Amino acid sequence: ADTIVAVELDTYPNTDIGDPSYPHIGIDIKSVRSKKTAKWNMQNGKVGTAHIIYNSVDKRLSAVVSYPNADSATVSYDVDLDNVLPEWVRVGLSASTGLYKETNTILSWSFTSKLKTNALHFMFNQFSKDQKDLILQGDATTGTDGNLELTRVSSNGSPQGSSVGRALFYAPVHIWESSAVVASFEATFTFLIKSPDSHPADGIAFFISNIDSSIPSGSTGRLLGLFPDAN
Amino acid sequence: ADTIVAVELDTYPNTDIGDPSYPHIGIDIKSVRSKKTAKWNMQNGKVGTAHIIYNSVDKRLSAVVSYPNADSATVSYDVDLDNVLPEWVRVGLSASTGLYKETNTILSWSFTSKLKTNALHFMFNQFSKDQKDLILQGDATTGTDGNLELTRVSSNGSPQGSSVGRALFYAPVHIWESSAVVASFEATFTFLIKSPDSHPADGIAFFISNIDSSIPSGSTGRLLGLFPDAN
Amino acid sequence: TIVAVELDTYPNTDIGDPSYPHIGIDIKSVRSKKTAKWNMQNGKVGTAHIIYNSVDKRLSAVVSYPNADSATVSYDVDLDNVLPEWVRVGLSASTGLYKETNTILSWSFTSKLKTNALHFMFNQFSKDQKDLILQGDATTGTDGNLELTRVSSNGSPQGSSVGRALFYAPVHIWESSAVVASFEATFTFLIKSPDSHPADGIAFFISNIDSSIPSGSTGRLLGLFPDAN
Amino acid sequence: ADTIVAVELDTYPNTDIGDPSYPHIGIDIKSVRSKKTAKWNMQNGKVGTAHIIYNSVDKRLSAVVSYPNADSATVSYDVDLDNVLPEWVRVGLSASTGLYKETNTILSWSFTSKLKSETNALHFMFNQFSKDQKDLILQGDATTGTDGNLELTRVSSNGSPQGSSVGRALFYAPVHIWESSAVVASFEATFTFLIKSPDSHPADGIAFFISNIDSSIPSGSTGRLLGLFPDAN
Ligand SMILES: OC[C@H]1O[C@H](O)[C@@H](O)[C@@H](O)[C@@H]1O
Ligand SMILES: [Ca+2]
Ligand SMILES: [Ca+2]
Ligand SMILES: [Ca+2]
Ligand SMILES: [Ca+2]
Ligand SMILES: [Mn+2]
Ligand SMILES: [Mn+2]
Ligand SMILES: [Mn+2]
Repeated sequence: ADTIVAVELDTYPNTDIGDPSYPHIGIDIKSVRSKKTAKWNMQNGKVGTAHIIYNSVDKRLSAVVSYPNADSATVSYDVDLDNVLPEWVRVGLSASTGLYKETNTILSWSFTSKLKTNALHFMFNQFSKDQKDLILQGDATTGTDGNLELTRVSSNGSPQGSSVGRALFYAPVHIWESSAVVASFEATFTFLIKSPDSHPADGIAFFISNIDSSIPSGSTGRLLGLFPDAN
Repeated sequence: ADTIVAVELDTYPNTDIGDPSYPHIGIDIKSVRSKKTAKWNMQNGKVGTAHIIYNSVDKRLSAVVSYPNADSATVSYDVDLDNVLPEWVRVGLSASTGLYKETNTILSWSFTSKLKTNALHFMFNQFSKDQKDLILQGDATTGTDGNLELTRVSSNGSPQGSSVGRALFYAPVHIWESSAVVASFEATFTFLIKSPDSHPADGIAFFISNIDSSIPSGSTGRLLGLFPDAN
Repeated sequence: TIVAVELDTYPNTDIGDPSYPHIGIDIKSVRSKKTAKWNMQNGKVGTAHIIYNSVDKRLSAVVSYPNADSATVSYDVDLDNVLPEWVRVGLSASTGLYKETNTILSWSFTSKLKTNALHFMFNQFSKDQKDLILQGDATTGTDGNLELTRVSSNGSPQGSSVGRALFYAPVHIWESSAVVASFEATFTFLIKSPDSHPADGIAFFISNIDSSIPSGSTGRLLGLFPDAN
Repeated sequence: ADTIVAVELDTYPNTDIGDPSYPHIGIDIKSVRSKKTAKWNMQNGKVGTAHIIYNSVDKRLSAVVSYPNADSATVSYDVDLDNVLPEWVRVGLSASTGLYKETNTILSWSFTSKLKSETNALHFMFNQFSKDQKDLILQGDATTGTDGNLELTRVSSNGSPQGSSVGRALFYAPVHIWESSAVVASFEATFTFLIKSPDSHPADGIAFFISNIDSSIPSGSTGRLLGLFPDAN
């Protein structure tokens, strides 16, 4: 029953539910089946950066994911978020593992949202063990090497399967308003995805939800902690 | 029992509880009896600005209150907030009326905090009828002309006695941390205090509190919605 | 070499303006690559907001007044192919046979590349504003405002004026190795006339770091263009 | 002569001109002889961060310098900049070497200044310095681009630092640092740096400075004078 808009960094192609047949970034409007995707050369054990932008003038959600010294992956999609989301939302990071797995480690996260001005800005370049400005859901924890581990990792530092977790910014965010002339947001995060396997799964997403969003039961694996099913 | 740090814009001298005998600005560290005050030439019905700053290097809380084309009032007090406040806090605006009254209208409020870097910034230049990133307490309301009315005003614009209200930012703020090299915050608000009669009361404060802080029982009047008694 | 967003108050149909006040995106020519109709409000304070990023490669602008519907215009353009890597940014305005005040009450700009950034904000302009280059008739400090074109002691705008203000620091507007490049500008303006016939308009622009007012660019050319091609 | 206000990270103790006998950070108001200093445990080859703050309410120039996992050094001095500097300035980083030497490598530099009277502001941030960085004025031996860093003083192709070098980098736009009619004025600066040396007592240091707009390196200002002062008065 939640409403979700997300940008997904999908490490595991589930072609049975529409993923293209490679690792990819996508834009998800109310479904795990991305409205748009682009090919992504995920680099195991390397630190990448994701950058998500939107404004109400162009009505265009874009994302760029990059690693140092590599060509970046970019995806864009036309959508007026006033038609999808409620006026007030929470914003968050989600990740999952399944039969296959990976660390879903978040090293930094920033966000800015403006409504013309009213503004909200936060930045985490370090997460503490007791991060009262985050709502941690599922298996997500903070504080180990000052990072946000969205899914379960053991002490020896090895990722566990079938895990799901999220972190939402505590304050509601006014993401759109009819009376506003311009609304915009941007989000940045740095992430470290490492697998012992060879086959990493399942991904990390930046998402925007109704304020009371919770992890749907069963949303491990291909469902990214975002959706109750694959419709 | 709440922990409070506040900067008060005190319109009504209660000489019997240690107010000086003129309107004043004050720094309150866990007591309504200001640790330092300065004379404040309040201007009934004009828009004022208050600016509050602190950093962990100087460990000095200062405040400056001004009106266009008038001399500003400044107060400062040396205090190590590390030994006063909890590590995580909420920030807020509070006001009250008693036997005597006034409007306690907030036209704008911004805050920035930094911990080295993690950061939180917000800015309100307009308040809406349903401002979900604020916790309104007591008599506080939003949406009347796009402003925050901290105390009761009638439909005819006139302020009411025996009122108390507060507005806190929804997200906790990490105000200090021992591992941190430098911590700083600042806050700015613009306010409009009108009274029909001579003699307005009781005042406006910017405050910092334990996360779960609430209006103390009985704290209309002299206690500014901050303190349970006049100790 | 000019990219600009014009707030065109005077229809010059002679050279391809539409028959109504318009906003437009100008890429190297006063003949806008895209326009939109604009219900300019004579003597009210307006706001212009301009945005571009290198992911979308879309230059967009919105102009509005309180309690009025806004005007918006966009144009796809890759600034990598139109501007040098380093530029200056500014505001320009003109009058000719008709006239208007071209008063700037505020101006802010942010640019970002990858992370390198520049931000500035003027809400008040001073008599001797050393981080601006004033060109032509532009002056600062009267009531704390920037007057891009001539105004008399009592406030009457003068015909045949041109003036501009550029931020003193060069701006790094694109770099081929950047992941994301972006800018935004916002200004608030007061364009007033003693009749209808107000002219000629205000523009936010991006040029070469040595750009000066081209010769004979009063009027229709908004202080931006050497000819009407 | 130029008017200079500076926060110095002084690696070399020139006790004959008033340095304490240890590496130190200090506040310099028109003289290389600091108004105030604190001991600084400089760490050869580690990346350090410096943070400089000032506001016109408290009128106290403070600085904190630090390294990961070490205690930071801090220094503060009460001084009203309105009395010392002209109203418009440029801001800069300077460094020098002498008989002894060190890399004076700047990896990042950010600055913000604000004035009220509803505010004017200027912010810049460099996390990368490019070969041809037109919003910087480079003076003396200073160069940009090598590994995207700003090298204030001369380093050989094999990365070894040279003695007797001086260089500076100033932001191109003038800064409105104070104004008569301002309710509050403030600035902060942050930079990260790498000082590596072969020698046992590295020299001479790095400084964040604020100067007249037309400031240039004074004659004879290598070594202990940090590219900032014509002499040791
Ligand atoms: O983990 C990879 C893959 O494994 C299984 O098939 C499920 O858990 C999917 O939901 C997931 O995509
Ligand atoms: Ca998948
Ligand atoms: Ca009182
Ligand atoms: Ca025209
Ligand atoms: Ca020395
Ligand atoms: Mn997918
Ligand atoms: Mn009092
Ligand atoms: Mn010294």
